[PDB]
Amino acid sequence: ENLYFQGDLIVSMRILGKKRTKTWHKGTLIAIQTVGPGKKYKVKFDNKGKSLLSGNHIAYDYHPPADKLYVGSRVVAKYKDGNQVWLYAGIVAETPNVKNKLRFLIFFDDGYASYVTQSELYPICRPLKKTWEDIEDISCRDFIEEYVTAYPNRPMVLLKSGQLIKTEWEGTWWKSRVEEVDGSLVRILFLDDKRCEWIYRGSTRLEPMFSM
Ligand SMILES: CS(=O)(=O)Nc1ccc(Cl)cc1
Repeated sequence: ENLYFQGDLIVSMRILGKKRTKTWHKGTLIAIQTVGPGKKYKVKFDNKGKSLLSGNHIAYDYHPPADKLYVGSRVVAKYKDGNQVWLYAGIVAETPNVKNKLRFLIFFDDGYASYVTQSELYPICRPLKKTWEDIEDISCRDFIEEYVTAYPNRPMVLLKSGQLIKTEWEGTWWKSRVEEVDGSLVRILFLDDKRCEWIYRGSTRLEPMFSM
């Protein structure tokens, strides 16, 4: 059937939708279709064509109220890629508190992690019951499921600037150094490559967590 209303969604609303590039972009909701128990959402993008999307691949174009966000909530967030910025999907790992300076910790679908503000987040419209189950990468999916279900039990390694450790990249262990700690994240310098990455302090990419 063709619908005009579904839950709190209305045809003609402005929305964010997931493109095939896996980045999210502004558009208009132009149709809502049912087939038995299933629902699809037709979006016309501003600088593009059209897609027919599942409800977990559209997001509201406003910032979620804080009382609506939990550990495990499915969100789109500001993602830094060199000097460019995109909107990319993730899971809320921490809500604002004193130890994190009142920020949200995000675990992105590709395995990166970052702290963001409320003004950098958007809520996915129709998340799955197990919110992690639409994460395509299997290693990322299983790690996030374990994290969200074990929370608040969160093993982490205690690290200090200048400490030498081994860190994983592309299947092998690399000599590295702790440059800085910011709440639950550590900035690691890969010593051969002379470039850095922010990594979650409970990540199994840190050799002391791999061991456990
Ligand atoms: C969720 S996170 O710690 O930022 N990244 C991550 C992703 C995948 C694995 Cl197997 C381990 C860690």
